[PDB]
Amino acid sequence: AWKGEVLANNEAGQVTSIIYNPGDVITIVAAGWASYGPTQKWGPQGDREHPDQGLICHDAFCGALVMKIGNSGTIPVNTGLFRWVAPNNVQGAITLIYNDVPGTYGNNSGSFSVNIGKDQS
Amino acid sequence: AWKGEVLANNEAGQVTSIIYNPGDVITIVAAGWASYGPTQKWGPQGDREHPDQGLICHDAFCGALVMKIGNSGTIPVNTGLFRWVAPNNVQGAITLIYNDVPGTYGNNSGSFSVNIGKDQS
Amino acid sequence: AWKGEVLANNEAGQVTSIIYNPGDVITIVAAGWASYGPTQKWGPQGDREHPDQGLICHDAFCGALVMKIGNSGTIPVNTGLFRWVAPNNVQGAITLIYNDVPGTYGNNSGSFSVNIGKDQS
Amino acid sequence: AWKGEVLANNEAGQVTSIIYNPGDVITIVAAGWASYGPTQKWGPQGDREHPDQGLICHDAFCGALVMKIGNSGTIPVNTGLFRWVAPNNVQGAITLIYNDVPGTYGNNSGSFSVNIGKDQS
Repeated sequence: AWKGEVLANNEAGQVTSIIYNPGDVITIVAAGWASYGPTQKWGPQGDREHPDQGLICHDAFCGALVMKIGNSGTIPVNTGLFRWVAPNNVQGAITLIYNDVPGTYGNNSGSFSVNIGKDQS
Repeated sequence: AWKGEVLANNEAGQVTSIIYNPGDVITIVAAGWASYGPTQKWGPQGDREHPDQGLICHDAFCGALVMKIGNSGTIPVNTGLFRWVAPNNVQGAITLIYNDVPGTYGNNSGSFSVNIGKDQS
Repeated sequence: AWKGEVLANNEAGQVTSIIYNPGDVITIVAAGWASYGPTQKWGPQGDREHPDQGLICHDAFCGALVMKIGNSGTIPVNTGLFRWVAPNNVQGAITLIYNDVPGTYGNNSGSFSVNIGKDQS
Repeated sequence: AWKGEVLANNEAGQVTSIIYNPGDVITIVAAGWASYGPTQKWGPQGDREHPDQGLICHDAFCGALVMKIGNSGTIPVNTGLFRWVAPNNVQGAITLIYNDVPGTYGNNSGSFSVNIGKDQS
């Protein structure tokens, strides 16, 4: 497995050591508190009242945990994925990233605590 | 494995199909939006700015997902648990409950979508 | 998980540390060589030639690996079970037993090595 | 997971849908009854008395289940493998084969029924 944290102020995210391979089934659980600027904080689902101003992942809220698998596009994680299989032609290293607008991460705060593991398949 | 809805306005909480037995490893993932009152909603982590006024679980925030296993006291689930094991002498049916004050549930809204699986042991 | 030996000469069988509970998925791998008398040895499938002169388990061959879960009747194991769910309402510690006629086990030699683990469910 | 048959009378052996990847843990269970010629049938451990007259796998008996993983040599499976990891740098598609002398597979009858799954990491 992989266990670690994902800094909200870190625009490259965390490249993990989970290589997602065709047919792999994975589980992710994410927890904690983060902000894209305000003194208030939101968890891994992000802020459902905030509008999308050019976020790296449009299918999730600002301040939400999202991921890339290899050189795929962003994919929402939020609180987690349970026994999840990826779509066709998606494979490689799982990278985790705070969902925010490129260029704006400098005042972010907090982090998410995240566990990833491969399940039986 | 079990998947189902935990309604925030359900004071007795949602009984699952999971009997937790000694030695079991389980993984929970919970997602969704709920309110204990206001028009604003919060996820399974609850509202970190709201006071504890007699919550059924003092170890989580108001509006957090929690649970009981058989006769146990409430245990925080929040966003979930990864490859988790119960304390010795904790066993029985998992009930999943919105963390709120007893007798205040009638105004509550929305729900959490929750996965529970047992993992390899 | 559990790993140990099942002696061919033991009528009482070997109690393991696996408690089978309802809904449990289990895997068993059995290996090795044993005899109920003759100078030849057979593996954990037993002897396909030989008649059932009063075997503790009538649905496996003589010399095959079998099991009880709790105080159940015998259940065939043979070379192993792969992500197997009990068809019944059956619960308790798995005991492993070499299938043979009671009283005759004095002729027997050898043993199987056996692994059991609970899979994800 | 994959479930299928390896024909004893098939020299090329059966290619599976399982692609072994770095860090994969796999479980295999094999069962059934096959001969390499004689009228007696032996299970996936094979015949422990029959001598080795030029076998594709020298580390299992004639009549035993063995396998290649991509470009590796033959590796013994026999009755199975429990939460098993592959040797340094072994990867690719898993093929299951009846261990025998390359040229003689026409003599054979019967088959092994086989399940392969990946386990948790």
